[PDB]
Amino acid sequence: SRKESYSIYVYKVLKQVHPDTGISSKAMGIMNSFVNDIFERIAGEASRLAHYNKRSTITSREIQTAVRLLLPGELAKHAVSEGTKAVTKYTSA
Amino acid sequence: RKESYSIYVYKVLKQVHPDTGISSKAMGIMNSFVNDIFERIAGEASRLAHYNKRSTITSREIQTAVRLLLPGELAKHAVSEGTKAVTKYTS
Amino acid sequence: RKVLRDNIQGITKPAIRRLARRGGVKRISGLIYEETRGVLKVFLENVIRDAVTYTEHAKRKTVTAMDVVYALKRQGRTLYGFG
Amino acid sequence: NIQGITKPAIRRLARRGGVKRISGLIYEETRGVLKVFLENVIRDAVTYTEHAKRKTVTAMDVVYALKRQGRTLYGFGG
Amino acid sequence: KTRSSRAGLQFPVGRVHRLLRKGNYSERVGAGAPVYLAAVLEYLTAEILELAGNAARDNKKTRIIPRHLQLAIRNDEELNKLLGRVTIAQGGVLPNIQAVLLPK
Amino acid sequence: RAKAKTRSSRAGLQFPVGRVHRLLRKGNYSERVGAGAPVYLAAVLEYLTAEILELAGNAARDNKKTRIIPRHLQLAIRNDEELNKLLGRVTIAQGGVLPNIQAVLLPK
Amino acid sequence: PHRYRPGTVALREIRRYQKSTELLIRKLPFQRLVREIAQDFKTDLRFQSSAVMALQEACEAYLVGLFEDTNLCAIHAKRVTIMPKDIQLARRIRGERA
Amino acid sequence: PHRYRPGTVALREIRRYQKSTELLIRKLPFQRLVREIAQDFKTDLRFQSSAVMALQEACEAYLVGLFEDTNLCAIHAKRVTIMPKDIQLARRIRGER
DNA sequence: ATCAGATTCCATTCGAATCCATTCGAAAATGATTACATTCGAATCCATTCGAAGATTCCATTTGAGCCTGTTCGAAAATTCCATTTGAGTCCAACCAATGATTCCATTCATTTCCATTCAATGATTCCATTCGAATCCATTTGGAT
DNA sequence: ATCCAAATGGATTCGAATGGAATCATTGAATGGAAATGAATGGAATCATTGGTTGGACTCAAATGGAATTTTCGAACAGGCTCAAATGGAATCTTCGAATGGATTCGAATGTAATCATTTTCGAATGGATTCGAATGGAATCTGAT
Repeated sequence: SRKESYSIYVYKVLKQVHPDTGISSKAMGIMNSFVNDIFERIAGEASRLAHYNKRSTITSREIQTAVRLLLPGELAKHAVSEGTKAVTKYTSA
Repeated sequence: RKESYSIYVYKVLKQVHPDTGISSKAMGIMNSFVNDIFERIAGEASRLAHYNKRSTITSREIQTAVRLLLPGELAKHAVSEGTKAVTKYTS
Repeated sequence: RKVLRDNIQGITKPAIRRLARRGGVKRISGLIYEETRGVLKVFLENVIRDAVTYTEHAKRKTVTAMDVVYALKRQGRTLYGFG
Repeated sequence: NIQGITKPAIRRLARRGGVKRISGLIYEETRGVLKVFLENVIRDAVTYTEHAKRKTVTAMDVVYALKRQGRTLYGFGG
Repeated sequence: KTRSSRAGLQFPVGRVHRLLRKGNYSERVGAGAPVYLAAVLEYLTAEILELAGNAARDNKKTRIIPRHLQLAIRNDEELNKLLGRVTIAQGGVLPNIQAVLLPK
Repeated sequence: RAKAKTRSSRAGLQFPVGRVHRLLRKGNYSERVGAGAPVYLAAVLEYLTAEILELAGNAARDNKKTRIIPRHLQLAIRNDEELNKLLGRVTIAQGGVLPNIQAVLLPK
Repeated sequence: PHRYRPGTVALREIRRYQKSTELLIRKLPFQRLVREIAQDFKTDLRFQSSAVMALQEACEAYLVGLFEDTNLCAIHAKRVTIMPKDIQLARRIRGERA
Repeated sequence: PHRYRPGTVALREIRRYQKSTELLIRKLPFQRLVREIAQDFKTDLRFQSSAVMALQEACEAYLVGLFEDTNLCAIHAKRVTIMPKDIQLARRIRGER
């Protein structure tokens, strides 16, 4: 009887920003809802994107246009950053 | 190349109403309507299958979709003709 | 069981009063308390129907919190924490 | 060009909406809100055009934009 | 030989079956679903077209123009709910004037 | 044979790139998934997670408490303008509201 | 003797509740109201405790936000008091009515 | 010199425009406004004629519904006249601001 | 209320013109037909899990009294903003020419999909340790009356 | 400007439920060697879009004149705040009863994967049309005034 969660990753990122601070189980729950909600918005918009342009594959280009569409303003810009960072760093080795 | 619902909007138009023909921009509106509703139904259907971990969309999902999307009496007439059309198909 | 009757009266005048406070209302007219119960009832119906519809499609007799979650997300009220 | 949206055109737009009397400060306030709206559409629309690697905004781009915003428009092909 | 005639519909069951496959909705599409859907589409189309044609010659015009579609949609309460968040091009609004604003 | 490590490390992420790729595959979003998409996405999710967790940790240490509870999360979202837009239509369980009192209702 | 004039424990508890997250509607009454609304829609139903709690959070959030919009309608009409007329204007602009 | 008073041929033009579907905003001024707003996003852009038309349909439609909600706000305050304050209450309740 | 004069619909024909509907040779799908791959209708068996109830404590809910103040009614003053003329201009609108830009192929390399086969990352369980949800109590307000 | 009484924080305190690590499984990344796709890469025609130019026509910006609606201002009717007593029934605890979920299997009936060979829908012009836009003649309603 075992299910998935984002708790450990939310947790790690918690110890990067605030190493002194904890997270309550209901607060962690709200965070899981957050990851899953945003995952769905991003992926749905990417899927619409590929479909409107008649392509069969979601690529980092789709995820990015998605992010530009969903996310407001400065949040969007900083997200495009950490993203394209992670992707180039991945493509090298 | 490539597709429209116009021929079907027309057939259905004069089967219900022998009165009238259809103008191009009104035909556009009817097309955008068919397409929109198609998308709503099928999306709700896919979510339904997913929530329940089933890998295939069946008439059952389209039905629960319609009950969710369509209001009230419109919904019940839609569920009706849906099950009718399906049953006559099995013959 | 027992017969359920007139439970919209379990939403009291005080509870409606607190709900008006946290919402930043100084003074509440007398005709509000029933009107509140009007709209609440509508709201709670439209969710519960959808919730129960999910529960029926799953072919279950027990309404899960996820059925309420899908229900609200359908309504355009997305709720966090019960996933 | 925001002043190309005239005092008469705003009035007619208030008429079809069934308004009796207009404040003087409305036409500019009107002109404000339109602008925000008209921006938010085009940005999204323009985003669609740039993903397509096209330099011409297709009416389908505007349709997708409006559908994203939650103002769904019928008759232009989607 | 059609699936649409075998279901007694004008709407194209076959096309709906394709769209269900090519729309990324699920890996499989049951044989009954495109029929039920094409059905609900034909009905919704039909109810709309009926109210639209009546609206059309209540102004005594031999054609349904988007104006007629808007009158039909916005007068029928349940369709008005279904389409509340849609805008119909060339639609106009319904003639309505709040009372407080009427003469005398 | 060669010893693996994660794709999450090759992009330097705490978020699970592999998992995100799996869900992209099993969610019927597209028939195929480029290898760069789960990376970019796990980046956006880890970034947004991170921004939220900072603003919440601040509301938590302004209220003199060492643990993040949903109240803080609600404070974080509703004060930051862009998060407030991103989550406009979201409701946080146990969230509370922001303290606000219209000017007109204040003693004269 | 005492106590405070009209308006004072109004502002005092607005501050009191705005500072908390507690559910303002009493739990067990709300539970019945759910079981009644649900049963008279469909019968022989069961509810996960969590599922009711979810419904109550959603309902209270919905209602509080609506009271906000209402209070702004009163203040727009120059009053300090929320009237049914306000609630119906709030929900009409909200797209819940005409 | 027998001619009209305050407001009633206002009502008269109300029912006639409400009865038509005509685009009320002058078209090419609107087009210029679309092109300038767009270039500030990206330059060297062209517009399908249908796309400008679509944006005009959307723009006037939006404005119509907002003037409806505005007028309901004005009447709600016991006044008969739409004020900036009404447009703002309409758009704050609508969740646009 | 009628009188008793301008406008303004508001309809009943009128003549053109901008389109719908019909007919017409091809892409582009749809339908069949074996032949797989698999999804999940059928079916016991285990266990969360809810459902109901019973009990006592006291937390709020209810009900009614007095009264302060905001809602509304009214009347007056102030002004913003309706209506129309005149006159000036910028919107239609018609092809009309040229050229960027989409868009359909058609190769080749690069990428993404499979499908088993092990190797870590992960996801319940106990198993302890520690924020903090309840209490009291002083001090700092903070109101409302002299 | 000042005294009273709660009330407002918020400092300090002690049970405890709610964390946050450690330990075993095991589900699932990750690897890696072929098997399909897909995305440009140049490569070319046809489009739609811009672009001016140059006539007429509404359509638009000001300016005046006063008719009403908005704000103001003040009374007055009164609805909702604020208070305290009366006990109800919510909250809380703990317990069991068995209906219903929900993991594990084991199978026909269903949907998929090709792959052809018919059938269809799209296209794109061409021959009836339905409506746009004038023209008045009369209600139709609006209006200053008997």
